[PDB]
Amino acid sequence: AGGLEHRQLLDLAQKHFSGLSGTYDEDAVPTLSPCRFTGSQICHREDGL
Amino acid sequence: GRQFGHLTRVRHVITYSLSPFEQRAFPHYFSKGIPNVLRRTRACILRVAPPFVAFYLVYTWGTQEFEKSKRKNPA
Repeated sequence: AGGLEHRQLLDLAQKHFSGLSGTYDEDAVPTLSPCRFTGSQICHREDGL
Repeated sequence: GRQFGHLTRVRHVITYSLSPFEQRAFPHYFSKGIPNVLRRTRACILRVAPPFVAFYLVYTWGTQEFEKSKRKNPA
């Protein structure tokens, strides 16, 4: 973001980020599972504060 | 009277709690409940039972005597 043409940014990406791993990753993708929300309570009692 | 926030001093104690709609109100009611009742009665029976057994023996003897003390003898 700033004073820069998008053409320039794409040229540099294809130059310096071409060595990245391809689209396939040998079947080991992180798939975020849903996260259970729990109605609950935690109290850290510290009367010195 | 006494209020919350003026009772006593506590430090370094953490309490974890779960909502009552997230857990069961009768969890292992018979699985863990009965063995706990056995432990509780076992632990106190020797302190409670003897005096009430002692009462039972006096109660049966006293009535047994009275119930027949007014029977007649040949003399």
